[PDB]
Amino acid sequence: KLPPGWEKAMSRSSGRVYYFNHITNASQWERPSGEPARVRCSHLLVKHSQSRRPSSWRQEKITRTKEEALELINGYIQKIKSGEEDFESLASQFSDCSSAKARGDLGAFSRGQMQKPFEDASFALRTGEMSGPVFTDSGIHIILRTE
Ligand SMILES: NC(=O)Cc1ccc(O)cc1
Repeated sequence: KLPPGWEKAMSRSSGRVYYFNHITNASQWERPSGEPARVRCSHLLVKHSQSRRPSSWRQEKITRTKEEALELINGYIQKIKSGEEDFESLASQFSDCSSAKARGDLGAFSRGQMQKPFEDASFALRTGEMSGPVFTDSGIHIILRTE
C-alpha cells in the first residue's frame, strides 16, 4: 500500500482523504511516494519550560509551555507550506538551537547519534520533505531532510 509509517485519514472539515505519517507527523493530500546510511537535515527547534535545557541564544530562561511551543511550531509550518516564509528564514530567526546561525543545518548524521524521535523522523522523511511537529526532550522540532 503506502510507504510504511503512512496511513489514510479523512479531513474532519472537508471530508477529503489525506495521508498522515505517524513517524514524521507529516500530512499531505497526495498519496505518498513509495534506507540510507546517513541523512542530512535542518531543523527549527522551539523549546518549552520542560525542555532538557530551558535556555537558548534567544532567551536565557525559556518559560513558554509545551502547548505554546506547539502553537508556534504549527504557525511556522503553516507559513512554510504557504510559501509566505522560507524554512531557512524562520530557522535563522526563531530556532532555539545554536544551529539557527546555520539556517538550521545540522549536517549529516547516522542512526544512533540523534534523539530517537528526531532520528526516526529524519530517516523516514524523503529527500526534500519536511516533518510535522516532532517531539523530543529538547523541545518540538520542524525537520527538513536536505540529503
Ligand atoms: N538532539 C537531537 O536529536 C536533535 C537536536 C535537538 C536540539 C538541538 O539543539 C540540536 C539537535
